[PDB]
Amino acid sequence: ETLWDKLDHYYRIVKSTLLLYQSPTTGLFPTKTCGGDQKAKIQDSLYCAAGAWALALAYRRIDDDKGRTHELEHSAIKCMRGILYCYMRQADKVQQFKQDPRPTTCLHSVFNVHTGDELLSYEEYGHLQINAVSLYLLYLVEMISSGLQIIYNTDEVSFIQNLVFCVERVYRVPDFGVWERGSKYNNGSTELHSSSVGLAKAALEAINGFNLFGNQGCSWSVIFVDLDAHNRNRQTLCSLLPRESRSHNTDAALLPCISYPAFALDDEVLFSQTLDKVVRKLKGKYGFKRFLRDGYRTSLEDPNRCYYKPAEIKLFDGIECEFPIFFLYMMIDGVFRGNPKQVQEYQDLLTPVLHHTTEGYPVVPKYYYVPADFVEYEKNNPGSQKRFPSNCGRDGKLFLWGQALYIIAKLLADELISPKDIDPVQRYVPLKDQRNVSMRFSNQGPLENDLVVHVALIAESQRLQVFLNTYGIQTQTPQQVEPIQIWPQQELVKAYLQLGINEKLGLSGRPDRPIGCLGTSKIYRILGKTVVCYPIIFDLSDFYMSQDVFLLIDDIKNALQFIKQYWKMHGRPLFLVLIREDNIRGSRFNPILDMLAALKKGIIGGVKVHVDRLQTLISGAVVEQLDFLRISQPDVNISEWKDKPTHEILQKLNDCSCLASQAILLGILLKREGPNFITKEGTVSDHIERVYRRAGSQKLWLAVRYGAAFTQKFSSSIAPHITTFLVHGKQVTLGAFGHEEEVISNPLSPRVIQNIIYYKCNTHDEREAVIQQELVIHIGWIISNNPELFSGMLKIRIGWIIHAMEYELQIRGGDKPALDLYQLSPSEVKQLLLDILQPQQNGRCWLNRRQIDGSLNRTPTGFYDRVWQILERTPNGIIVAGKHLPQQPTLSDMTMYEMNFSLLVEDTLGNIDQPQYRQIVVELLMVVSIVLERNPELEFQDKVDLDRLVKEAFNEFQKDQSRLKEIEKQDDMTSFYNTPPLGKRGTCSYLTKAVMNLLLE
Amino acid sequence: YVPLKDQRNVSMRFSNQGPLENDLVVHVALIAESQRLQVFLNTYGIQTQTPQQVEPIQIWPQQELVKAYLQLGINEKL
Amino acid sequence: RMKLSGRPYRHMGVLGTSKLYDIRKTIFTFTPQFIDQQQFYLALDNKMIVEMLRTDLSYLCSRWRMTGQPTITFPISHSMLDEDGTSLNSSILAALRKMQDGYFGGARVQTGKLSEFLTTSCCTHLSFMDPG
Repeated sequence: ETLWDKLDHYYRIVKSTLLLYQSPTTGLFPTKTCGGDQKAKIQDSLYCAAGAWALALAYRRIDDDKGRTHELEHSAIKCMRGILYCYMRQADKVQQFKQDPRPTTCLHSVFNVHTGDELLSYEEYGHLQINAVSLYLLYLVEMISSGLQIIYNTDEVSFIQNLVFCVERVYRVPDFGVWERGSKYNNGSTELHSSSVGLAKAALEAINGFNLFGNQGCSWSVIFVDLDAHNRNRQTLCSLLPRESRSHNTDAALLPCISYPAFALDDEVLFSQTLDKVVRKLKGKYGFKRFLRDGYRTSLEDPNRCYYKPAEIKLFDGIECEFPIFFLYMMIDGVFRGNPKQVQEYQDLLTPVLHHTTEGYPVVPKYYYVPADFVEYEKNNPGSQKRFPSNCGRDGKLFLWGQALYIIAKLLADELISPKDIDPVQRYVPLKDQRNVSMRFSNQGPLENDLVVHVALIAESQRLQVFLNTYGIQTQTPQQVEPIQIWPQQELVKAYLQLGINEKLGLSGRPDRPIGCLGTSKIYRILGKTVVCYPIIFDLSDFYMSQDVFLLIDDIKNALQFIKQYWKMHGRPLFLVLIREDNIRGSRFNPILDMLAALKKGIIGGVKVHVDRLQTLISGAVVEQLDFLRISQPDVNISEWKDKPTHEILQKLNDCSCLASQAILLGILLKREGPNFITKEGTVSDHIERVYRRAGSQKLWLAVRYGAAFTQKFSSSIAPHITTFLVHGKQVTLGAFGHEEEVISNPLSPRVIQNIIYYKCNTHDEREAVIQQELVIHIGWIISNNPELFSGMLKIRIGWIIHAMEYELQIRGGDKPALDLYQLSPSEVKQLLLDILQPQQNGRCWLNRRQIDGSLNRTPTGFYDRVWQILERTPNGIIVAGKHLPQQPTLSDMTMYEMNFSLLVEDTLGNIDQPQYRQIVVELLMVVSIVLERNPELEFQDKVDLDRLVKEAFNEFQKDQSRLKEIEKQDDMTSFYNTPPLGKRGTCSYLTKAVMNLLLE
Repeated sequence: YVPLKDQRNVSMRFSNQGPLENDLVVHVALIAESQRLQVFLNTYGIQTQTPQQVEPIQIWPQQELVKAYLQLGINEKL
Repeated sequence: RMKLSGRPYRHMGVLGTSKLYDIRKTIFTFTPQFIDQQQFYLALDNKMIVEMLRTDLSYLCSRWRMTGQPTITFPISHSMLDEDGTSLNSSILAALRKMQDGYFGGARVQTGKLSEFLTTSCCTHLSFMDPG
């Protein structure tokens, strides 16, 4: 038998199965093959189109094809044109989502197949889904690279640009998930999904630098991509990759993101452990289940409640439906990995479960269910009984996605084509070819990092240049660099805002956002003129920490490390450094000399650097082209001077020279009169700005902080810090110690956060806002470079941190009065923060250690699992400080490693007012857990009162000191906080005594 | 050097149909000389086209390409 | 699927029955419509039969804008014999003699057998009656 018979058999199978139900009016396949359903999904039709394209490519190898490739290629083109038309039908939603990403403004995903219109409201679907758009982009660039023509005019290029801009911001907004259910509770909440972000990263990488028109194209067929978004997506993947979601330990939806459709996980060993884990935890006799504890269309499920009631998931386990389609995906992965053993085993497993039509055509049903007779028998013996096939397994109903995957897998298994043909864009590469790829790996090899970064020295003033030359430091003032131009960072953002504008539809282009250091490290050509920019760290900043040489040195070192470790483009990066004559400011001129000498030496903390003139570096280097533009103490107190008349305050402002008094008078004037009042030095706002700039020049930290509180300004980096804290797994609370506090659990827009923090600031204090700004930026930087230092942290509270800081500083002061925190330099606050954040050692009073540990809300490693195993062996429950933790709801709702229990236990633990009391309580809990796990014979007879136990230990140690040191009964238990846990007579022994006494009774 | 699995679509060495295959399809064009001959052939059902109906295209003998190739590769200094 | 009923039934002209046809590797020939006695009785007259042959030959020889030579089949029926049924009518024999010698009505008519005409005659290949 020649190839003709097999190809004709595949053609008849496709005609009788896939293309039979195609809608000619739109080219979109429906979700149901019977009943005249008007609902259509995006994934199934796209997969069918991909399978048809694969079959056409397979049949292309015959010159006497009789035009059979023709109908398949044109069907793919018609489907893609229809889906593109349906996407472009909705235009207002895209613009709304580009500015304010919300479920209300999300792009609709389901619409009528007869006329391409919406049939169902967004209150019953959600409609928010990004994986479909990313997969559509990946496939469209796939077939464009193949040789197919889908785009005609320049308008679709602009639409693709807008779609890329919209999908760039997917790493923050939570999604409803591939299964539409999101959280396993199915209550109406959205959680982050690793598969969606992985697909987005793959599409963003693939779309970069590609000609959309195919064979012909000069200057209007390219796509521009920002590297910062790709870097952030990769970071989010690497952080969230081990666990698909916070509420889901493992799901079966991870395979397509880590298989042929994506090929996104280039880590081999972590890939192997993920594959082993998913196979071990999700293997079934009839295939792969979606994930654990899943009551999807099962026997007990009823069509009367969209949202599942709590504790129903516990009853829903053990009767999970079965999907054999994933055997085909594992078959695909095995065949691309060249492992015929997996191919044969999975084919043998698939052979009996497959069904036949009247003519014997293969059938792959959707899901498998157990009859009502084996509802309880199946629970005792997993898989003992036999399930039953679904409705779409006999006749009249099909699952077109299933037969599409089956036919593509059979086509690959029969060796009728090659993996290269189906992947012209080489998404998957072997280990021996991973040497000189773009956006993925460096030329030095995967397990190597020896990049050399180019740095250019440019002066600012001729006097500074000659002064540096007198000491041997060589630098060039900008006036001899006439052919080259140096521009700030706002030129590039305005230029990027210029592009992507269309008049017919209404288009705002790229949003005005700051550009990262990687983007500015490149060289630009505008109107034929070379443009080079320096990182945003050198430009003038109204803030105050930019006046400290140590902070700038640390920041530039961090930037150099970041450039070294996240650079993969062809060619050495370009770095520009500028030195101002105001930086020297007398005696401060030594550290900059040392840094320049070290830079000249060649190595900066293990990083190789090169220095030379700008003209040689710019010559012989690739310059990227932007051609779109051508086509297109105080003596004044608040209380005493509050009631003074306006003229008296104005005269006092006139005749006073103290900065603090001037600032407080300006504050009183703005609070009483308003910002629009006119003073002797212009408007109130102008005078405030002038005095703030003068204070910044004079480096009065209290004055600059108070002026900053006046200026109503904020840093443009809080959102990355909050989102990286959220994706790490920690929680952030903004507020003041001893006052109201706001808890953040999901990413929020900067406007809401700024509003809430500034209303709180107006309520309680004056100069705090800049203080929490400094603490949060420092904490984010430390967690970025030293992540293990914050180990054991769950809820971070800036107010408690700064209170502990002030307490430690007061202890250090001793006899001398405690130095005010508002007057501390940035270097001093950084050093003190690093000191207090240290793991701490002995020598100091153990009470202070307890206080600082409790203020940070420190928890021991493995505390949560110990609490869980305690409650499992606690028939009654645990009651601490008036809060109750009933065992039944938490056992029937929760499981071992899920985060909701950790949140609940932290909530019930956080009611303790005294932090060292909380630490004593957690130590007691750990001791109880250890002693109970060491001996299973002894069990609790009733609920335990931890307050009673700590009071008993209090009395016992009071008696012991009375016997030993002849100390009378003293109120308060502070001497215990002084007493170390371990030693001759520690707290742990007394905790063990109390536990032994409780168990004996 | 290419492996045995890669010799599928190489130029000047192997055909697109595979090494151990020969099923090439060649194209032919029918062009007449005179109107009388073409009408006589059409009377018997034979389809052929007169040279005056292919005005955008031109038909030239073999010596034209010979003289064109002779024109190439001329240098005055050497 | 699209609720299309195809071409509706219509009377077929003489221009279409002249050319040969191919249906599943078979040759078919269709007689002209005016020798149909099951529709109307005007075809029961030999003189009228002669006049329709003459006008139809004239019309066929007039335009003939399609390639190849025509082909007309003229079966002789039992109704075109005499009353005794032992000889054809005088009009039919005379018409046959006129269509011999290559001049009848206003056109040149050449006689022969289907064996010679098959090599020089237009053939139309039909594909939509092939099994699905």
